[PDB]
Amino acid sequence: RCRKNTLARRKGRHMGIGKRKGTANARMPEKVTWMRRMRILRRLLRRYRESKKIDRHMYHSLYLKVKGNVFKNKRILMEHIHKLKADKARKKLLADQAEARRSKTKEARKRREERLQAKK
Amino acid sequence: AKRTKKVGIVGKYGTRYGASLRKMVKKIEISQHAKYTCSFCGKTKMKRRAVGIWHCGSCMKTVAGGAWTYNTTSAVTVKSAIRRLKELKDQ
Amino acid sequence: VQRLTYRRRLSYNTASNKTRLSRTPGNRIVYLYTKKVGKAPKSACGVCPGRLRGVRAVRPKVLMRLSKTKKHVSRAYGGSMCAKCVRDRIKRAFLIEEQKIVVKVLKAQAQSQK
Amino acid sequence: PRKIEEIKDFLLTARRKDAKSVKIKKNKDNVKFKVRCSRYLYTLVITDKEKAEKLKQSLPPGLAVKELK
Amino acid sequence: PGRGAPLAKVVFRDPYRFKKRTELFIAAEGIHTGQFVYCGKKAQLNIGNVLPVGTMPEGTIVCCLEEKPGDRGKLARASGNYATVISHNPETKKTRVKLPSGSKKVISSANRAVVGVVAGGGRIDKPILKAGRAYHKYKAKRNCWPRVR
RNA sequence: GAGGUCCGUAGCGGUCCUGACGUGCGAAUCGGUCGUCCGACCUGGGUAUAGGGGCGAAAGACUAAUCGAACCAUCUAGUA
RNA sequence: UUGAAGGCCGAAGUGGAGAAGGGUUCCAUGUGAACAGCAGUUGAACAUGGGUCAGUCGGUCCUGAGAGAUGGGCGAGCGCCGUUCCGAAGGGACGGGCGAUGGCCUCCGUUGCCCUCAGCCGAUCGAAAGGGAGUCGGGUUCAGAUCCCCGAAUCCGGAGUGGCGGAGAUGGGCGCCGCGAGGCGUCCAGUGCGGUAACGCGACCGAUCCCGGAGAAGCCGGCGGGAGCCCCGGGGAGAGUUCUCUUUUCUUUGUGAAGGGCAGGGCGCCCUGGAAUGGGUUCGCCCCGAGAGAGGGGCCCGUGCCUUGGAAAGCGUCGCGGUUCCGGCGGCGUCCGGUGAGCUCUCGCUGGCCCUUGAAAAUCCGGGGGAGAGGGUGUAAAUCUCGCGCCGGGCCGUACCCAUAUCCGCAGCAGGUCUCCAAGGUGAACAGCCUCUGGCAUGUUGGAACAAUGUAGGUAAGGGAAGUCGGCAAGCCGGAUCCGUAACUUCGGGAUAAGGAUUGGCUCUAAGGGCUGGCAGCCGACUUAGAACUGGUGCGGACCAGGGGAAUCCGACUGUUUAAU
Ligand SMILES: [Mg+2]
Ligand SMILES: [Mg+2]
Ligand SMILES: [Mg+2]
Ligand SMILES: [Mg+2]
Ligand SMILES: [Mg+2]
Ligand SMILES: [Mg+2]
Ligand SMILES: [Mg+2]
Ligand SMILES: [Mg+2]
Ligand SMILES: [Mg+2]
Ligand SMILES: [Mg+2]
Ligand SMILES: [Mg+2]
Ligand SMILES: [Mg+2]
Ligand SMILES: [Mg+2]
Ligand SMILES: [Mg+2]
Ligand SMILES: [Mg+2]
Ligand SMILES: [Mg+2]
Ligand SMILES: [Mg+2]
Ligand SMILES: [Mg+2]
Ligand SMILES: [Mg+2]
Ligand SMILES: [Mg+2]
Ligand SMILES: [Mg+2]
Ligand SMILES: [Mg+2]
Ligand SMILES: [Mg+2]
Ligand SMILES: [Mg+2]
Ligand SMILES: [Mg+2]
Ligand SMILES: [Mg+2]
Ligand SMILES: [Mg+2]
Ligand SMILES: [Mg+2]
Ligand SMILES: [Mg+2]
Ligand SMILES: [Mg+2]
Ligand SMILES: [Mg+2]
Ligand SMILES: [Mg+2]
Ligand SMILES: [Mg+2]
Ligand SMILES: [Mg+2]
Ligand SMILES: [Mg+2]
Ligand SMILES: [Zn+2]
Ligand SMILES: [Zn+2]
Repeated sequence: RCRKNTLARRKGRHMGIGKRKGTANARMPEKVTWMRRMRILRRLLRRYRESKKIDRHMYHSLYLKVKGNVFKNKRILMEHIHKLKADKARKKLLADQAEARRSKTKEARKRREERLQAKK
Repeated sequence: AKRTKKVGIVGKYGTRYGASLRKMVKKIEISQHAKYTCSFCGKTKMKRRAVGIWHCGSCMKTVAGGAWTYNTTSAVTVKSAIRRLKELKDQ
Repeated sequence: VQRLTYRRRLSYNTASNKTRLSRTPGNRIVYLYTKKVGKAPKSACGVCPGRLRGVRAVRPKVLMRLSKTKKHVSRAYGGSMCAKCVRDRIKRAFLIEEQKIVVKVLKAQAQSQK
Repeated sequence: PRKIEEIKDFLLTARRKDAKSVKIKKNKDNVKFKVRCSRYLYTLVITDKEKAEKLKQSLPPGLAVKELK
Repeated sequence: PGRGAPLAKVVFRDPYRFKKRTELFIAAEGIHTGQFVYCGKKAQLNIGNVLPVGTMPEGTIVCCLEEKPGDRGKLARASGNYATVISHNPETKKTRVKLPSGSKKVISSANRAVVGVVAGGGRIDKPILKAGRAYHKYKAKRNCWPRVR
């Protein structure tokens, strides 16, 4: 009888407003929930940092954000990581293109100056 | 977030002992529970062990000082006056 | 479940009356009376908070049965003072003696000058 | 109790003067020789049957041997 | 327990046999561990040293004053208290001292005294907020606290 | 995650019913209802304080069912 | 009394075991005069006999708060004060010298005398909960077991000849002989080695003296690891149900102490190297040029696992015997996994609180020093905290009760009396209510009826404090979730203010994670939110569980008080 009722309760029955005596904190403590979420998010960030999906500086920044409670789940945090990676990659690509063009101009000027000096 | 308007550390006394007593104990409480910088290592690891005894967590150095402050103005003025007295005595 | 009793005539939860549970080869659970947890020696320097290393941490009267190697380490002040403070003591003694030699020779020079 | 992993040192222990008896335990996958000295019981464990029997004959003659089951 | 001032445990070396002697001083404020304190007639004048009151210059601040020579310190040894060396008198070898009660006393000029103020000052400035604090304060001293009118 | 902090178990206590009983279960108990419950907290053992004395967060309270001066023997067959 | 049936205690017990106290009440046999407020074939009654086994459980030892001698002082005096204070307060010792003795007078021992060295804080008492080396498993009685028997250990003390082994410690040079291997002679060294380091190896000399450690410590919070218990998924073995169903329900499914190894924890331990684009990291913190992150090591704990013990034993089952008197004989089996803000115990890290800082001593150990000793190259010597071997461990306590009947209260008295262990469900919960293990017989009697008056419970139409000194007493409210919350205020509170709504069953949906190789596979554990349907509107259905508001007086508050008005 007891484990028939527990199977029902695992499917979700007998757990409504009427059949609850303790507070929400008494039933599931909010400290325990917070500690679980912190361990999950810290572990994900450490796995990403050791697998090189992100670097140390980004890791530290959103580690402090996790401590500051801006992410609610695991998936929300990983999507934020994806967006940050996309933006960082685009900005890096633009910077490299611009600096390649700048280096071309600089070395062409140097080459023109040295052939002018060879003339003189 | 900011949780109290006036009362700080003395928020633990509730509505007891009187507003003036709570106010005049607040500053002493802050002073005795503050962390001070060690003059011997430069770290801020000075804790009051017991009344008059201050300890450094890094140096493991122990200093005799005030009851609620690391040192008192009476102590510092006595130290300066004694230095001047020795200077005059040895000329 | 099987809930059990003490085995001695001391029925109070004092420091000496501490027990642990063990399952016997007769498929029963009993108390065994454990020994009080010993501590490694503290350094004679009086500064380092940590314990010494290489020395067994046992209740003091058990140290009679141990051999010497399990009680000390092979170094000056072995098993009585930590390596860091040993090396600072060596350095301090040497440099102090050097400074004393320097002040003596300066005193001799001043005596010659006067 | 002590476990002896070698054979000739166990033979020395058997020839020791304090050895009162040797008892032979024959269980599946294993053969154990137990010598009762003054302070410890010494067990030699070997997994080969013909090695076990040649050791049994090689045991000293004047020491009481007892196989048990 | 029972005293506001902390105690400084100090080690000297015996000048007559191979031993080290441990002692307890009323810790002057500003002292610290690993410090060298000097004891005797002609130790220089700085915090933590002890020397006869007849040698120190007038105006000196003193703790653990010795009211008779050899008494090993009787006067001004509570947390934050001190005495002042007012004036000297070489003939008859006597010194005037101002005590923490405001009184002035004539003292033999050959008894020791610690330089500095007693540590732990400002202890009475914090209000005991409750009878529990007062109870624990007096439990470590003696059985006198819950006074009845 | 602080507090001589709140509700509330065990413990500690003893409000009201002026309930039960009142030649009682009992020379002070019983029921329901109550107060407090991390502290000036509760408690065993050891130990100190002895009668015009002790001890008392103070009611003349407690000091072996005895307390605005304990108990025992004696003066004592005290005096009326 | 036995069996069956129906109930209760309900793991903060009506269970199993101790301390104080009791003193034979313990166990067996017999009896029914007296006692057990009825009775008794029964008894804690009476009469006969039995019953308490220790090097390793405690006392004995230590000192604490304190008590108490001697010296001294006081005292008419019995005596008192006093505990380091007005004492010539030591009867010990390495060694050296002298004198004698025994033993193969070797070398030592007993000594007798002298030289030399020597702080104790005061004799002594004070804890069966403090300190304090070292024993566990199975079996055994009628009543005793860490005490008896079996088997495994371990501590302390002792040992001329040390009983043996190993260490010390056994090498180098030169010169001869030898083809060489190897050996002979001279000299000389030899109180141990390895690692950069933290440290390691089985030993690895050393006195008076000095230094240090352990013994040796508060309360509270949080987190982590390890167990035991509980829970889940399957294998067995045995029992229950089988009118229909249920690959079903219940019970059971071991390994000690002491060694060895390995996990798993902890490090304020070492080496390389040098960090701002500051980084590492916790539930919280916290850390770093006084050396972080990153690599590589070292140490401590190790109650967990494997192993010696160990399967020989235990347990569960099936079956033969002894018709018996059996530690009888046998078969078989004692398996493989997962989980957890679970509960209890324990180990560890870290933080908070103190005008509170949270014992002493016996005892043991390590270090610094270097007075000394050993042998001259060996058959080596002094010396060994190394491995085995030999002997011993005296004295007292030990039965039982421990509490609605073995104790105190005059008694089998509803009072009082210090602790340990602690299952399932519901539930926030060690609350209340029901059950299992264990226990019990309703509390110093039964039977027949169901008047009054009582004691303890309930319910009442319409009204709703008109009752009464006085809403006394009872009643209303009650849990949780979602809203919402005033005057006043010492700005902390008031506050669960006040006032509303919801709450069952069933079937679903969504969100919240690990391990392996923005994907895939395999695993999971509990929660929260939302929806449809549905019941005679019923749902915190029993249990548990705040009536509220507006003011006045007094005492700030927490706390204490006339044991029995
Ligand atoms: Mg004890
Ligand atoms: Mg070692
Ligand atoms: Mg008092
Ligand atoms: Mg409270
Ligand atoms: Mg309360
Ligand atoms: Mg009353
Ligand atoms: Mg009445
Ligand atoms: Mg009556
Ligand atoms: Mg008197
Ligand atoms: Mg009182
Ligand atoms: Mg009178
Ligand atoms: Mg019981
Ligand atoms: Mg019993
Ligand atoms: Mg009987
Ligand atoms: Mg009768
Ligand atoms: Mg006396
Ligand atoms: Mg004694
Ligand atoms: Mg004892
Ligand atoms: Mg085991
Ligand atoms: Mg590092
Ligand atoms: Mg078997
Ligand atoms: Mg040396
Ligand atoms: Mg017994
Ligand atoms: Mg009845
Ligand atoms: Mg009956
Ligand atoms: Mg009865
Ligand atoms: Mg009505
Ligand atoms: Mg009605
Ligand atoms: Mg009226
Ligand atoms: Mg009327
Ligand atoms: Mg009422
Ligand atoms: Mg109000
Ligand atoms: Mg008024
Ligand atoms: Mg009041
Ligand atoms: Mg009264
Ligand atoms: Zn510092
Ligand atoms: Zn150190």
